Amino acid sequence: VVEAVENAVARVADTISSGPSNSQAVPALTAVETGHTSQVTPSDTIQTRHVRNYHSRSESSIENFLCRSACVYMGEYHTTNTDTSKLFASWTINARRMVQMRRKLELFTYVRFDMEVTFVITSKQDQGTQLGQDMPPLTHQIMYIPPGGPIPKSVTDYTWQTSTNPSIFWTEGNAPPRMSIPFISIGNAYSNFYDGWSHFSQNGVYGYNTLNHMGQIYVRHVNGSSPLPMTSTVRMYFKPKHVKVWVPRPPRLCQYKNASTVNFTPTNITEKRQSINYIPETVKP
Amino acid sequence: MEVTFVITSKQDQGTQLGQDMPPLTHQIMYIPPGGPIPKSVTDYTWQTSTNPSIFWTEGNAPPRMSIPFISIGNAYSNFYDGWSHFSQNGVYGYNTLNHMGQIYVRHVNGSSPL
Amino acid sequence: VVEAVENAVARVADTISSGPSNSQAVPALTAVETGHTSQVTPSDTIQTRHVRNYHSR
Amino acid sequence: MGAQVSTQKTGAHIIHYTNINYYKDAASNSANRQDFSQDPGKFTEPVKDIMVKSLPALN
Amino acid sequence: MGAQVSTQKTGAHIIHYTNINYYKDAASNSANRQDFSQDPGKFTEPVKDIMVKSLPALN
Amino acid sequence: DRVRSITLGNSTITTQESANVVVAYGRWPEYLKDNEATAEDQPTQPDVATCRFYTLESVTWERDSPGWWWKFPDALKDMGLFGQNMYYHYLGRAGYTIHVQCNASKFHQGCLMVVCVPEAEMGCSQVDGTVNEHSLSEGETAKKFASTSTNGTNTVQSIVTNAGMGVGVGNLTIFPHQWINLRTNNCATIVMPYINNVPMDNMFRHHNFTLMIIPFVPLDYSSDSSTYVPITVTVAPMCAEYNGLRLATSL
Amino acid sequence: DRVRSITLGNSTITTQESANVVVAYGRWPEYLKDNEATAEDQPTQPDVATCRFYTLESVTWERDSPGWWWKFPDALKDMGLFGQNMYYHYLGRAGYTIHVQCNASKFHQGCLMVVCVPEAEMGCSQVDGTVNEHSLSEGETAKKFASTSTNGTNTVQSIVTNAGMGVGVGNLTIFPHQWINLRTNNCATIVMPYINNVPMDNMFRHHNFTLMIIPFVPLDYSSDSSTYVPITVTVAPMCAEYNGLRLATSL
Amino acid sequence: KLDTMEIYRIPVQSGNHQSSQVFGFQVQPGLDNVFKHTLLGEILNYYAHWSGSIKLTFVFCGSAMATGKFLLAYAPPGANAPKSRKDAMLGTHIIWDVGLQSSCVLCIPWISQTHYRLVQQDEYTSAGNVTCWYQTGIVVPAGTPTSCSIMCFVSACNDFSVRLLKDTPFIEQSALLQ
Amino acid sequence: KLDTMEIYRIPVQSGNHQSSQVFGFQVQPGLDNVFKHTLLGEILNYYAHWSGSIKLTFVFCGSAMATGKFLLAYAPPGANAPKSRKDAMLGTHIIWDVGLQSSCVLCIPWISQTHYRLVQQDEYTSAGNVTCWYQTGIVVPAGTPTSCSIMCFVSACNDFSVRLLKDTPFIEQSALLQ
Ligand SMILES: CCCCCCCCCCCCC/C=C/[C@H](O)[C@H](N)CO
Ligand SMILES: CCCCCCCCCCCCC/C=C/[C@H](O)[C@H](N)CO
Repeated sequence: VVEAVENAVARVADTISSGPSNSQAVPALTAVETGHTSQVTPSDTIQTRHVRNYHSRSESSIENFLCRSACVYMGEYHTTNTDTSKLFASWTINARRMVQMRRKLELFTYVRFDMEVTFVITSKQDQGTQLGQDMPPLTHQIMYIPPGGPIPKSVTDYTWQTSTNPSIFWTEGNAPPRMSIPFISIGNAYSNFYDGWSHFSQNGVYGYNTLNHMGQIYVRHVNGSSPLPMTSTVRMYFKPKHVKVWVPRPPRLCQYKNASTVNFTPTNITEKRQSINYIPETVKP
Repeated sequence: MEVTFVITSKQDQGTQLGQDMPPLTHQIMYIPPGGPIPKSVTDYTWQTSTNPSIFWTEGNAPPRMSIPFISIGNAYSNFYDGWSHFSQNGVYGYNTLNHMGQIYVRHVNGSSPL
Repeated sequence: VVEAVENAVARVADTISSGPSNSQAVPALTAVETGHTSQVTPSDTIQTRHVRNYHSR
Repeated sequence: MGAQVSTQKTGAHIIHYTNINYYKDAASNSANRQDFSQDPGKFTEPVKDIMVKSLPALN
Repeated sequence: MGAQVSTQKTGAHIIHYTNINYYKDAASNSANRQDFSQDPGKFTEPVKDIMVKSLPALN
Repeated sequence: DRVRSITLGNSTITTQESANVVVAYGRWPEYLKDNEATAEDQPTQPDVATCRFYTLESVTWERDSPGWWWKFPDALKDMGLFGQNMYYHYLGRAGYTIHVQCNASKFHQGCLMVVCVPEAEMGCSQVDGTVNEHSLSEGETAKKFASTSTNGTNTVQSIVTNAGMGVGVGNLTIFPHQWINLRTNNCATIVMPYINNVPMDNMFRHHNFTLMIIPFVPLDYSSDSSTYVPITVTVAPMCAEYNGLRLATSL
Repeated sequence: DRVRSITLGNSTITTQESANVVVAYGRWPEYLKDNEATAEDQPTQPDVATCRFYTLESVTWERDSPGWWWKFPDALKDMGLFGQNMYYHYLGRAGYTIHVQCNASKFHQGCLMVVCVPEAEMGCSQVDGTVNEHSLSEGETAKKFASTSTNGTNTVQSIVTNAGMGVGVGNLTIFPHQWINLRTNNCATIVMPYINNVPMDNMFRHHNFTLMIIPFVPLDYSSDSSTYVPITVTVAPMCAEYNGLRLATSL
Repeated sequence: KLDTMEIYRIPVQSGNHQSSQVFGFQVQPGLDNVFKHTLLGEILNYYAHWSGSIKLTFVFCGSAMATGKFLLAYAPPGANAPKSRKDAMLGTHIIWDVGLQSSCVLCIPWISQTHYRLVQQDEYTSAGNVTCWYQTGIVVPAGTPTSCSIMCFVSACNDFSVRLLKDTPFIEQSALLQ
Repeated sequence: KLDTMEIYRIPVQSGNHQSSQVFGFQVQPGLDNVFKHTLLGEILNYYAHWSGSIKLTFVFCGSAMATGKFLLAYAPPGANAPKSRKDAMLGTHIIWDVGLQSSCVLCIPWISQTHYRLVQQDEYTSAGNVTCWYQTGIVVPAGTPTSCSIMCFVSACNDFSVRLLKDTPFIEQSALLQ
């Protein structure tokens, strides 16, 4: 069985031919105080020829604008160390630490989608005076812990049994791992801004950190090895799909300060020029 | 276009040889004009949030991807008998019209005692 | 669902048989000054046999 | 076999593709890149009384 | 499943192949190697008044 | 069969010894249509004030002449209302009818090639150097090829065998062209449509095509025949259009 | 009822306080037709490159201002392609839309008359003398009336009560005209067809009509209202035609 | 004025000021300082190519007793910017009459030899300039302020589109946790 | 003459020169110096095999008062090239009469034992030779030049094809950035 699905492309409006005019219709006179943006075209104000316009607004839809992988976390962890906590990496999930993806998402008040998550993992031989060995290929374990789950204490903790938590095992030299995640929030959409408190007496935690609560990620080596020290770096990439967004907002002007707040330093509106009339000369011998 | 890359490596000449390195990984990033430019191999710009990139490991088949016709004109121009400035001076000929970005390539391991 | 697409191969022209001639038609006389390239074949200038040509461009 | 055949993106002045779903969850499906709708009047014309644009705005 | 079956290149003196498109963009499709058209008169005969070739060119 | 008349605007050309007419690629000039336009303002079409024959300056064909070239446009930027419309607008579009004239007696001999070359990008006579605008064009005055290799700063490498472009001159027949054989005819006529990769363009910045006139067989005569034999060019624009009216530019 | 928009070429005028529009004698501009033509060559019609609004220089309406006038054409001979077409042709024809602007607050008072006068032949301030061309027109700059009798050689007798023509100024209402009453409106608009005794004429030799602006009630205001009140003119040609292309003339 | 509201206000006043230009700027919606941080410029800076017509709206915020007329002109590229009302008069323009309707719209139409211009504009993809002049002048009665201000809004028309996504140069960081 | 226009001109003259041969060359459209840089040879040098008939056009560029007749002959391979008009008379030939029509076309027809010949021709895939002789001679009146020139054009017929793509030996470099 085959089923045909028809795709409708949406191109932009043509311009219609227009001649001289002398009447009482005044398309150019408006009143911004109403809150209304004028819908005038060149054909209302000048004389125009007929043009058949074939351009399409395909690459400025929300799905094409947002469906691209972006880094959201980087971390390191060693094969051997004397700290017992530098042998695995762990973090709390969000998209607030790398500014590009954050600012892109923050043009909208509310968002809802599924995700495709990719990991990129690299390793390196630590600097030392004595180098040279023969190690087998290294293997890595990634475990996701929803809130309330038991937390690992070390790299040999029983919690790495992963009986109910989803995990990925991976070997160096293969293609980067990947998996997809559905829309998981107790609300009807994710919230990027929250002007409220965590406690009913209007105090406690302010803003974003009240609502997110989406678990943690832990990553370790599996070999339990390395006569000579080595270091690994893990990076996480997010790509949203099946997207919907609501309530557009003006884009961020000031530079970000931290991941918990919207705090900022006052910044100028733009950069200056010599004069309100200044425009540079470019047609000179 | 269909674009393919071929990448090879070699151990530099020296008096002290011999080590045990894991397989090397490579990153290729394309930057359209106006994008931020990397300054070093640890620059933040390698985040590649919006630029397309390829990651690859030695020993596998050569990477490949296809690219559509991308020019602000109706066709690419191989010869241009004109100028860049309206006063008939400036840059002459081909380099006025091309403007199709740059390519950057680095190692990912950040490694190599030798 | 299957859909058949037919490919047309384009082979080169045959040569036609031609015998003796004594007339006023002059295929061999031209004038390059016009900017025109002459479309003459061997069959206009010599005697030829019939050939079925199967070569393709 | 539950195949879908739809048209490819091309230009203006043999063009369709086929797709099969393999996984049991729809959150595993590929992105929805070929839907192009708009409703700009939601943000540009959010007024109660309609404004004709050939007539004066007030009076 | 949106398959296409077309004839293979052979000689003169079981011969067709099938193809499926997998990607959403037509810039991902394979090359178009089996189209053989010509219009040489554009370069060899670019004149306003037709020249018969059995008649003298001038006069 | 050999007589011809061409009328454009208030100008008319007759000839009694022509060969034929060359329509560049079988395409006649025409106006830009709606499903191929990008610029939105209504264009102006003067239509008899611009589409008419203008005659440039003549050159003297001597026994040792390598050849001549002109650049179009910018050879017509001081020709009446066509030039005035060029000065005041940002975008222009036009095709052309070119007519080359050279007469001589039945006792002279010689052969000229007349060729139109779109996008004739030229090279400098210093390999790690670039050309000046003056070296490419002197308006209604022709530039002159050389018979040997050239030197000098900012000037075009103009030895006639390489045609200033690094090719073999005997291959220039791939372009629209005619020949003037002194025993056969006395004029050449080429009709050229608008040829670019965009529907309109700025007429000062971009040379659309180059006209080249190259003698392959040198002029030769005997005892007391006439020595002075001139060559004359005459060009008429066709289907001329302009967009983007503002104040007049200045070079 | 008071709002108006006028579009011509790539130019558009809006206004919120207009009165009405005056069509000079109920006749709108139009092209010359075949049963009324005498010149035989095909004419050019640029049609958006010439038919658009050009704005002249402003004047300052002071408490003691007698008035101003301009001559048309020759006030538009340096305005883009309209002027360039005027330079290259022998015969031209066009109508016009004129728009005069002057705004002030509800605490000012004054009254201007705006009138178009065909064939406004003027007299010299020396009875047995004649005028110079400079005394009749300074291009895009306005000439100025006087409040008393004038002297000087070759200059126009310009006392405002006789309007330079030997009539009573209060009768100028026989011509196409409007009023700008500062309490009522802020702009005047006159549409003028081609008016001559021959179908076409030379645009340098003959002034077709004069625009006059005369305050009847002087500008007056009180304690700390604005003192600077300018007046601005804007004119657009309509149905423009040219015949007789030759080399460009020079004044 | 880069950190005050006065950055948004264009000043005008009564008296004879016909020779003084009101304002002028280049048409570079994604590169010039005047336009790059507005909503339209912010959207454009995520892309490499743009095409279409642009709308500029002008609103007069003087007292109800002030009158005047202004000339708003746009010049396509190829020449230097006009230095007088007479030169700017030759381009695409509109004469705005201040009245009970307080807002006038100047539309910049797409006049270009290519289908698209670069968001990072150069000499080759230039688009021209806009300028403003006094057509008559500002007249007021006694007891009213003599100086006033005008404001300007920008938006895109219904033939407008962009392409070739890229990262923006307006946001950055030195390390994680930002 | 390798850097002058005289390389294209074949010389002829009046008087008794019947014993002198006008020109002769091998038919090797992709290998011989005479043919390898013409348009046809340039196209062939991207390929390894060719097949089809060839057209040679000859134009006479003397004064309108010169008359004469020439013999144009083509000899298939297997023997040495003719050394006299009588021997060349036995091959495939045409007798050209100079008149108001100034151009004559000699067609070389595909006579070969194989379907294709090598672009890099050897003894096995040879194709023969072309030669030219005076059939009568050039006669002129007083007051006219006595020496004249002939030119020659080459092109391919409508039965022509090539195959087996390869790289060309006419372009090269020593390092990048060239
Ligand atoms: C075994 C490997 C499993 C990998 C686990 C990755 C799960 C990531 C948590 C799922 C929720 C991420 C969806 C997006 C979160 C925020 O709502 C958005 N960044 C915007 O608010
Ligand atoms: C992540 C890897 C991406 C690889 C990026 C490769 C993109 C290459 C630029 C696309 C444009 C190339 C198309 C051809 C360019 C010129 O027009 C032609 N060589 C002829 O002019």
